[PDB]
Amino acid sequence: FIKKLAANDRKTRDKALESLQRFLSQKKKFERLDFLKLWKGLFYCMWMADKPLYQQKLSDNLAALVPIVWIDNRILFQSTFWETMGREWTGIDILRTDKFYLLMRRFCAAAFRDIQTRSKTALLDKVVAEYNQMWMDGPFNTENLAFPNGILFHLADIWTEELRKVYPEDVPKADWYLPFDSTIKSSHNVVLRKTLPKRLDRVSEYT
Amino acid sequence: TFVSSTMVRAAIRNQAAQRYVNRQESKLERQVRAQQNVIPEDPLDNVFA
Amino acid sequence: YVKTWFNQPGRKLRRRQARQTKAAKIAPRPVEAIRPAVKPPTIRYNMKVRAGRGFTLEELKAAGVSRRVASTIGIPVDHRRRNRSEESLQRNVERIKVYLAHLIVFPRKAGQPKKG
Amino acid sequence: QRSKPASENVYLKLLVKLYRFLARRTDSRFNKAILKRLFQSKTNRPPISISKIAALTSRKSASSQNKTTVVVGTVTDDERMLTVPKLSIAALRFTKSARARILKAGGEVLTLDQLALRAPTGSNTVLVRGKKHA
RNA sequence: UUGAGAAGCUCAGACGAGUAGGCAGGCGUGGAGGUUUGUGACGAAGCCUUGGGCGUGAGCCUGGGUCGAACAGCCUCUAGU
RNA sequence: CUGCCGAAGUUUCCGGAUAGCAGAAACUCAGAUCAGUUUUAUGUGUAAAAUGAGAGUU
RNA sequence: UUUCAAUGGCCCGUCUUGAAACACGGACCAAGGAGUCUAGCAUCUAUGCGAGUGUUUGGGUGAUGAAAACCCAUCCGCGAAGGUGGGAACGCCCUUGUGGCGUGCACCAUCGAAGAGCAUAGCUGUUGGGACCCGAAAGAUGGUG
Repeated sequence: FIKKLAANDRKTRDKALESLQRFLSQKKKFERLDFLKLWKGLFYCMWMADKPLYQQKLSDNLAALVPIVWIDNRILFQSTFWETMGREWTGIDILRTDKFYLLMRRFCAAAFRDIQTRSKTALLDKVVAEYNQMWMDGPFNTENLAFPNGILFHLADIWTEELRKVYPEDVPKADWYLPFDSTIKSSHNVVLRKTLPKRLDRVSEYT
Repeated sequence: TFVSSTMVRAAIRNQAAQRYVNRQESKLERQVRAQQNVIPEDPLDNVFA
Repeated sequence: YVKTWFNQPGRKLRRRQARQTKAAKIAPRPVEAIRPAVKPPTIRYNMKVRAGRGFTLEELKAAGVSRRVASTIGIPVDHRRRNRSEESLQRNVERIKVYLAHLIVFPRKAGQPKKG
Repeated sequence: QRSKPASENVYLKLLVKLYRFLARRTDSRFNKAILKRLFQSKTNRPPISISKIAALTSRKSASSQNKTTVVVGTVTDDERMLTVPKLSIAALRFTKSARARILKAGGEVLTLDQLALRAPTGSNTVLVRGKKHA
């Protein structure tokens, strides 16, 4: 599984994805470590995606990998990606950062879509708070300084922008913006705190 | 009135004798820390290996 | 009067080649004879252990090898060294005993006159 | 006077290339100071021990919080002290003994490039130096 | 606006004697590892010539005549330079 | 071969150690000190205004 | 390019001398021709490692030069044996700026009593070594007529 994802020819990297189709639909609990090992494989699957048309079709394929995971470990799958993109964000190079920006753009939009789906089953405030707890121990955690701000500025830039796309008609009241309000409050990176609102597009009309 | 001139000759010998044993101890003490002060395995680097 | 070390790689290879002809002449036996363990005779290194010249006569008799045959199965003799500490007798007797454990001895044909 | 390093560590001519831009395009004195010290000779950049760094952050009132110590030069360890505290450090070089000791018990080590992407303006960083006398 | 050999490109102002001496950048010779998938009997090297050029300069490139078997530019190494 | 900086040419003690001039580095300051400067005024010196220049160290 | 016309310009190097005067050296052309090689010391810089550091005495090894490269055993050398203020940098502000509140490196004042080397290469300096090159009667040993 893992080795073939980072293969040196697309005809074999592609075949790893639909072989991952059944694997991610397994009805058993996956530890965080297994997802981190998987996501490295997937992170390097996107790393060498050459053509711009292809490398933006794969992002949509990878974003679509979220709802097919079991409902229990869908949060863990999202959490590992934000961890496995934060640590290797410094490794990327200018020509390869135009696709992980979009890839992060796709996934951050897929997180909202799952909330819309889970809103039909459970209470909106319950699931959103659980997702908000995912941002608390991940990218928006004040305890670890290892997280780059380039993702955090990106997330703020496209936070509300993909909130409108997920909810064309209207967004209900919820703590959508809580992760930022919990970062511009007590984050110890004073430059990130200082310049986060200037790039956010927060509106309180519905919140 | 002090020892002898050839009895201060041994003063180097009681100074130099504890050289070899000190140096050997420094070799094993450095190695002992080397076993202690090593980086963990990084369990994510066996994905491809 | 100046010396140059240009033959340093020449001399090392000459020594290796000199070892290989010795191994050719004496196949089964090792190129080197066994040496005992002794302690340097100074307050600076007295806690060390190194090699000696050969095994003293108390080291041979205690181990169970006569002094005459010892010269023939490769065990060397030092008439000058003596055993003052039993730990020096012990470290070198067991050094002989482990050697005689791994020592294959080739029989030699012997004259057998018809009478006696 | 000094406006080009005497070094030929090719990666130090890339580090300077990053802090020449930062120094002239930001208003912080941390960058103008960092760039100057990337020009200094090996003699003028003393090793700064781990214990000396451990004392500086945990000095007087302590209250280390999570400030990052930054030094241009090596950070050699100090086996004479057993318990190293949690530390975030940025330096040109570490020693394999020191870098393991920081990593094993506490925070993390950084190079000058990882500090810059976190605190380009020198945001909440302690800039230390080793004892020059030697 | 393309002007990232960032060791680049660009803008402004003042200045310019020189021994002893201090600092810096270069030119040239023989040979050495790399390189130009380099040049050469359709003429190498050399040589002469009021041929043409290049550089403040050390020096360099080229035309013609002789000539006949080797030679060079570039990055470093090196010295009986 | 070109480019930059460029003295001293002598005090002072005593063949010298100093110094000085020139540099080369490291420092701390222009909200600080200065000047082969000139005034003001107190008793030619000294002390405190202008004119200029960033000045001082190791 | 040769030549002419007008304006000009005391032979070069050394040494001497403030300066010249000088006295020297120079018939002409080609080639040869003089801070080099090395051990020691100190300095500056560059590199590797850093409370360490240094494979090349030697051993292991090296099938395509094998005097290279590559690897490490036992030594060994050289190292290793607290307050006050001024201060670099940063944060908090807040009449903002101004500044204050701080935290205070290197270091300096003060009161006082949390090692930075080792090895290689270069540069300049210095001491030896034939010592930048050339030039003073030698003297001594041993021979010749």
